[PDB]
Parts: sequence; structure tokens; C-alpha cells
Amino acid sequence: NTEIFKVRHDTFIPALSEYLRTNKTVVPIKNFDIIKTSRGKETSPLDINWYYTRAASIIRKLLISKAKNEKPLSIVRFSSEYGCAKDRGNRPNKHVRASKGIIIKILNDLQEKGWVEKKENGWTLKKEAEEVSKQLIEKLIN
Amino acid sequence: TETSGDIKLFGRYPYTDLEVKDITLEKYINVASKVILPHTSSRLNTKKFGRTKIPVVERFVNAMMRKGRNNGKKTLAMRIVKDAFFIIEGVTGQNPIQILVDAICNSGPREDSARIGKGGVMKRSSVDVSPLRRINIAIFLLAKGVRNSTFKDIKMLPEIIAEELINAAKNTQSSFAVKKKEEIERIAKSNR
Amino acid sequence: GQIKGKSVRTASKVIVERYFNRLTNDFYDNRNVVIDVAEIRSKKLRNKVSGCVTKLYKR
Amino acid sequence: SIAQVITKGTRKTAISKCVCSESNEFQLMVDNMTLDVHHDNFLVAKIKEIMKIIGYEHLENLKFELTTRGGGPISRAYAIRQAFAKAVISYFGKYYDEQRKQDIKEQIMKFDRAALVADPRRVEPKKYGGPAARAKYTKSYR
Amino acid sequence: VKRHERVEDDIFNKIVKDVKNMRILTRTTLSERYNLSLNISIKLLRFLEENQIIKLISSHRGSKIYAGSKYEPLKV
Amino acid sequence: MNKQMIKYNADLETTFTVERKDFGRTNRRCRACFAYNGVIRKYDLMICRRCFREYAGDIGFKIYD
Amino acid sequence: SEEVYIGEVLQTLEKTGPGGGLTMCQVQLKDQKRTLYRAIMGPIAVGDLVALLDCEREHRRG
Amino acid sequence: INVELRLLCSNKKLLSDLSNRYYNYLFQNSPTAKKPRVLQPFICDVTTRKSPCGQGTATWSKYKMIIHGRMFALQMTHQMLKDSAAFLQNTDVEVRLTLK
RNA sequence: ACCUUUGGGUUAAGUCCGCGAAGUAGUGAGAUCCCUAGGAUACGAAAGUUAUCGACAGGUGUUAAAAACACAGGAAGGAAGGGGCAAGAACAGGUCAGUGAUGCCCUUAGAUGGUAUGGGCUGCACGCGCACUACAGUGGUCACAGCAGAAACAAAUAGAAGUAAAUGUGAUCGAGAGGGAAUGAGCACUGUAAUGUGCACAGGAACGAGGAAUUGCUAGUAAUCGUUAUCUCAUUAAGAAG
Ligand SMILES: [Zn+2]
Repeated sequence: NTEIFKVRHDTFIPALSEYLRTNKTVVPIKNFDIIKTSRGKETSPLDINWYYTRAASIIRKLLISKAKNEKPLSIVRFSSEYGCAKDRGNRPNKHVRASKGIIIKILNDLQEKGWVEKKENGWTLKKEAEEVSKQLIEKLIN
Repeated sequence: TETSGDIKLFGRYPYTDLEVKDITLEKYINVASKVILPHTSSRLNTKKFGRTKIPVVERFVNAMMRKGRNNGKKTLAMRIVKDAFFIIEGVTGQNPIQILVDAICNSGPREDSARIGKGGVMKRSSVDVSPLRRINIAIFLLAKGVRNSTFKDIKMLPEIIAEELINAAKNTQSSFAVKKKEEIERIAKSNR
Repeated sequence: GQIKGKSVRTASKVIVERYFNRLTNDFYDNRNVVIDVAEIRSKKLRNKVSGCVTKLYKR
Repeated sequence: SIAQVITKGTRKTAISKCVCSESNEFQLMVDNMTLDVHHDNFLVAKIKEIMKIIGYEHLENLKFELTTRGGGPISRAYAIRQAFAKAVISYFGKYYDEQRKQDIKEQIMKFDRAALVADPRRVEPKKYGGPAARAKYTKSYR
Repeated sequence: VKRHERVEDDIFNKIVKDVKNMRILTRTTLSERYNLSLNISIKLLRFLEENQIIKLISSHRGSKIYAGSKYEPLKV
Repeated sequence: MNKQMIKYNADLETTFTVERKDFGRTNRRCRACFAYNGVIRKYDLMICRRCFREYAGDIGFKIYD
Repeated sequence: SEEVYIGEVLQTLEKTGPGGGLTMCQVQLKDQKRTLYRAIMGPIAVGDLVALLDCEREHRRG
Repeated sequence: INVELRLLCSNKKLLSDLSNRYYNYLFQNSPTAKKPRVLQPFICDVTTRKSPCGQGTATWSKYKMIIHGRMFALQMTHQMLKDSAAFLQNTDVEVRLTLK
């Protein structure tokens, strides 16, 4: 069954984030404490653990993609998902992508842990990454 | 989720046993039409008295989409008034709906100033307002009082809505809308 | 303005004098008769003719 | 085969499709989320409104899945409300006696005709010599 | 005079005595009756709602509303 | 024509060749009248807005709406 | 002070004033024999009830 | 066995006549005959100012050319394809074929 | 030489109804297309597409005729909505810098004809016309979701075009933490050439809602918000047309 849809996103993304950090499965980019997520953003994130909320939300994008049986997700797709409206002085605001470097690092970390498999046209889940999510949800709803 | 009963406003408020309490106004104030959320797209504006059949709190949220920058933001208006009803229901202790009804009743001016002179110079005189125009002006004044009050003041906008509406229902000098109703009626009398 | 125009009133007047007994109080009968007898090349016109003819037939 | 009907509902450029089916329990899903999980409350208010003018005993033993594309957040809620409204009447006409269909239809028609008929209203095309459908550019004299 | 960034002991004492018998109270009241800034009206209000001295009655987006000892709702 | 230019490297002794890209008005002259301005370039027409309107009905364009 | 008379509109006659803003109307008072002629400025329907400040001031032109 | 025949044309009356003619031919041979499929018309458009100079109220015109099209998918033997292709000439309609 | 005759009602329209020394046929309007909205009994086994149909002031109510509103049902209701086409007569209205459309005057190897390398059209005391960001809290910032008209997207370890944005939830900031003008040492891209564009770090001007005047707009309209596999286009949109 499509088990992921049974719980609310603003409870799931915070929940997994702790399981990640307590096992260090993803490691921060150099200068994560001062870098911005996009050229469209005004200031760096208010939470020091923003890198882990990215990791938690990336696995959610992949779980729902797997649930709906879509084509595999690309680095471009993820960059447009996290995009925003950039401020340009005296000109209309304009839609701009997220920066790729963060996303590339997360996907390469998850590859080394065996959580994400690279296909010829995108990235895909693996059995361990599915079962972690399954066993979390089964407690979390109860 | 919250209820499986009959239709209540914001799923909270009774929607029954409502009195207008001015026979001059009776036919022109819709408190009949049971709606869960103050939103409808009913296309009555293309009709001769169709804007008098739109429900009361609907007319009241439309009044908020103003000052230019807020045009079209009808969700924002609903968010604002929802909160105001919580403040008012608490403060007053009675269906927010009867506060809104009584605010309208008091805040419409009964006599007005107009040019009458046709075959010469235009000389100002007092004149008597119709039922429909009387309520149109009531909403206008209640809205204008709220907007200008909040502009560069630290207080929250839903709170200012509760301040004005209570006072208006109670016919107190404290209401911007009530004062300006006195002014118009005094000038009308001056030109009588 | 919903005024019928010259050819529509003229054809209406001629048909009631030419075929009077064939006509009735009913729009659909009258529409059938003008569909049957006339050369009129659009339903847009013959809807208007049969409208005027059934407006006359009462009077 | 299991008893089923399908209906379509439209508002502006939003289109929605509802499938309705026999069940041991009343169930309703929109965007794969139940009413107690779905993220927009205007949609939830517009659903529980129509569910109360129809008697609860008429929605018993029945299941719904709503899918939609096009338009925007307010327009899709009304599109969904029509699709839902037409499903119950369609099912009653097909699988019960026709008097109950007529009874339910009188109640919905007394409340809001726009629950069972679609508004033919759409945006008007822009003409030249103005910013929009009717507004003109500013003429000048001296 | 400008607003303040402390709730000193004697302001704290009298606020407890004042919050009873008040009905609905909000961020502004603490900041427009007494001299506190918005950033210290939040912190004090949140504290009293943990102490069971006040009770929260709404918290939708950032708009947040509270009640004191002489509140009483409608009845059916 | 795709013209070519010689250029020297920093040594001012070795030479290489680079190609000039065809861009701007210089090669997009109106096929009816040699004009450089108001040329419609869509659908691989290369005809100016003045010439277009007299020939449009011969080509097969119509004003429906 | 809040003196008031309630009157019932029986007829409307003429669109009147610069720009045609007013309507000449005939009104009968609810608890007196008096019947007046008045100008009123909002939209008005026959059988409306209107609240007057004076029972005497009149628009004789009718 | 199968053939798909695309009749493509920037004139509606011609395409209507030629398709009615070919439909008649199909039903006269009676191989379980059927109507053509009406395709989404291709529409190429240009928008330009009317005046040859800057003077006056700027008035604009939209010209659009419509390429209508109709598809027959059909069952025939190879001889009947080869022989019937004699029908597919001396038309302002352009005619194209697909086969499997 | 000229007039066809008494100027009373109606429509968007001599569009029509009365009456007449007048009466009969036509052009223009109108009717007559095209797009958008509803409709299989047709076609397909894929799940859509197209459709000779549907609305007439027809019904009721308004006491000459012609029209009309206001209700009601209806996907559509008074020219169904929006375009497109569109009399006669005129004007010394604009364009000879669109034209191998053109009369007449002028120049024509030291050219008023071509080409190349550079410079200007982009200069700056100053008066005017039309646009864009603003003057904050119905705001700023951080994250996270999530939806168009439909369907196109090598890679990238700070960063150097792209598949909405307003918007929805939680945090944060607190009344020039709004605003981004002139300017510095850099780091890249397009290009034959930077003078043009992107990026990072600074820097931080006026402006705190506008005198006399003045411009559009009746419903999915005005205003808001993005977006253009639309036009300009090597690179350049704060312009038009959607
Ligand atoms: Zn040309």
C-alpha cells in the first residue's frame, strides 16, 4: 500500500530529521552555517540543521514519486521543486531555481549509505530506505 | 471533522432566531440563507435588486478588499473576520450575528443633503433616504472607520473590528461610524 | 432592440394570408409549417418569422 | 462487479472527476488525503456544507475518490463540490428508487443550483489598445 | 519615552494581580498598558499560559489570543 | 557566407583562425523590397510588415477574428 | 432628540434634480391623517416604509 | 492489412468534398466502412500594425492560416492499396501514407 | 432653378408603428463567418474527440400599434457574450526614410554611390509626454508544502538563463532590519571586439502617499500576481501582443 499518505507532512519531515542526525547519515557541506539555499533567498536559514530538513524532504519527494509510479527524479526536477521568487530592485520578481550543490551532496551521501540508487535517467529508492520509513510511520500514527 | 449536525456559521454559530428590529429595513437584510463559509459566486450583480439578496457577512467581507493593494484577496478577508467573531462572541456574549445586525441599524443616516434646484441655480436642501441606500452607507462607514484606524498603530486588525462593532451596536459616541452618522444628520437639518 | 426587420415582417404577413387554415396557436406547428413551405436558408431567420406569425395569430 | 458511477464538475479552467462506489463504511479522499488530513480548509468547509444539506443517512455505505487538474485553489473547491454533488444523485437514480433521487434534488436545488449546474463564466480576451479586456490606455490632450 | 526589555519584579507582581478579571487579552495590551516591547510581551504571555494563570483560545498563523479568570463563553 | 578571421595568441607568433557568426540586420533583408526594418522572421518568412499585408491573401492568410 | 414619524410610500412621480438623483414621492403617515409630497434620493419601491424628521416640511411642486 | 491515409489541406470545403468522395468509395466497396477522424487544425498566426508609418491610433490585425486534416485508418489487401492509390492525385489536398 | 410635403410614438440603426398627392422595388444597417460555452444516437477500445441541435422577448405580468422591463425556469434570456467585416460624400489630413509604385527639380570619381577601421546616434545648464520600483506591518526574513494556461529542461561541492507567482502552515524581525540610487578591489559569461549581461563582498541617495489640473473603467469587468516553446533576440525587455 501507499503507506506514506497516512501521516501529515509537518509531522513526518521533523520526525525523520532526528533519526538522520542521531546516525549522521548525511554530512554538512563546507560552510553550511553561512551559505544560502538559492541566489533568490535574502539570508541564510534560521535553523542550523537546515541541511537535515533538506535530507528528510528529499526522501519524502522520492517516497511519493515511488507511490504514484512516476519516472525517476533528476537533479533539475529537485532544483525547480525548491525554487522561489527572487527580489530584483525596481523590477518585477522572477522565479529562480535552488542551488544544485547541496542536492548533489545529499544524493551522494545517500548513495554511500545504500539509501538511493542512480539510474540512467534519475535517482531511485532502495529497500533499506523504504523500510526505515515504514517502521517509523507504524509507531508515529499510534 | 468537528460536527455532523445542521449548518452553522464557521461551523460554530447558531444561525437561527434572528431579528432585524427596524421595520424600515426588513426586506433588505438577508439572514435567511444558511451558508457554512462566507463565500459565494452566485452572479446576482447582473440584476435589479440582486445585490440585496447576497448574505450579510458576505457583504461585510467584500468591504475589506480595499486600499488598492488588497484587491481580490477574499481569503484574507475571511481569515480576518473569522477571528473578529471569536473576539466579539466572547466580549459581547451574544451571537456575533446580532452585533453585526445592530451595528447596521444604528449606523445608517436617515436624512441627507442634496441639490434640488433644476430651473436655475442648484440650491442644497434636506432629503430623505431610501431603505436600500441607508444600509449601503452603514457598511461603508463601518469599513472606513476600521481601515484608517489600523494604519500605523501597533494593534491587530481583527481586534479593531471587535472594538468598532460592539460600540456601533450599542449606539455609543465611541464609534467612528456612529459619530459621522450624527454629523450628516446635523448638516441635513441645517439645510432644512 | 428586438425589432424584427422588413423582410421578416413581410414574409410573416404574406404567409398568414396565403396559408391561414394550416396555422395554429402553437410555435412548434408554426415552425413546422415555415420549415415546410419556405426557402429560408438559416434557422436564425425562421425562428423569428414563426415568432412574429404566432404573435399575429392571437390578435 | 462492484456498483459504481462516475461524474465530472467544472469551474473556470479547473476540471474534476469523482468516482463513487459501494462500501461497508463512508469514506472520502481528495488528492489522496482524507478530510481530517487535507491542507486547505476552504475545500473542507465546502465539502462539509454540501454533506449537511444532503442527509447523513443518504451518504451512508458509500465511498468517494476525487481527482482534479487546472484552475486554482478557490476554483477547484467549487469544481470538486459539483462533482461530489452529482455523484449522489447519479447513484440514487441508478441503484435505488427514483423518488429518493427527486427528494435529494429538491433539497440541493433549494440550497444552491450551482452545486448541480456549472457556471459558463470564463475570462474575456484582451483587445488591442488597452492593458486588459475593456480598460483603455490613457488619452492625452495638452 | 521608549518601550522596555525587562519585566522587573514589581511590574511582574502587579501583572499577576491585573490579569485576573480581564476577559480576552493579547500581545498589545501588555505592550500598550505597561511599557513592554512586543518581543517581551510574547515571552511573558507564553509563560503565564504554562503556569495555568491564563488560557489560550486561538493560535492561527501568528495571530494569538488568550483569556483570564472572568472569561465565560456562549451556551446552547 | 561564413567569413573567417586570423588571430594571434599571447606570444604574437602562433596564429589561429576563428569564424564570424552571422547575426544582426545585415543578412535578413526583406525578400520583396530589401528593407532592413520591420522584417517578420516567423515561419521562415523574411518579409517586412508593409509587404506582408499586400501579399498575405496570396500566401493564404486571413483575418477570422 | 430622537423624534421620528413613519410613513408609507403610495406613489412615485418624477426623476428629479441635477443628474436625476432624486424621486418625487407621495407618502402617508402611519398614525395620522396627513399625506405629504416629498423628494427621496435612494432607490425606492412602492410600499416602502420611510422615517421622517418632520411631518410638515413639503415639496409642493408635487 | 492496415493503412493510415492523411489528407492534409488549408481549405475546408475541398477536404470535406474529397473525404465524402473517399468515404463513398469505401462504403461502395463495403470492407466494414467508417467515417474519417477530424484532426486538431494547425494554426499559424502573425500580428502586425496596420499603418505604414507611426501616424494615427495604433490599430492591429491578426492573420491566421488554418491547415485542416483528416485521417482514415482502414483494412485492405495489397492489390487494393496499389490500385486505389490512383484516386490520390490531381488534388490541392496533400496526401500521405503509413503502413505496417 | 427646386420640393414631394403638418416633423406623433419606438430602436443600436428612416430600426420600425401611425397618417398622407403619392406609390413601388434596392444599397447601407440588418441579415450573412469565425472563435469561446452546452449536447452522442456517431467513432475508438481507450478513457477522448467532434457534433444540421439548442433562445424566439417564447412564458406570466404590465388594457391602440410598434418595442420594454421585472421575474421564472434554463448550459445559454432580450443585439446570448467577445471579436471580424463594414454606405455616399469629404479632407489641398499622414507617408516620396517600405516598395524595380511615381511626375518634376538637384548631385553624380576630389560623389549626395559603395566598402573598411574608428567616433557619434547613448553628449548635458535646463522645460514636457508616457512607463517601472517605492514610500512598509493587510509588511521584511528562514524553512517547508502546493496549484495554471498544460505537457520539451547535458552536467554543475560558494555563485555565476529556465516548468509559475501571488498563495498555504510554522518559525523569526519590530517601527527608516522599508528602500536599493551614485561608487570600490574583484570573480565569471556572450561576442571579432565590452562599452552589454550574470555573480560575490561592500557602500548605503531621494522618497514618510503628491499643487493647479487630468486619464480609462458596468462583471469573470476594473485592480492585483506571475508567465511567455509570442514578437524584437550573439548577448541584451522596465516595450508591445497574448
Ligand atoms: Zn518589404
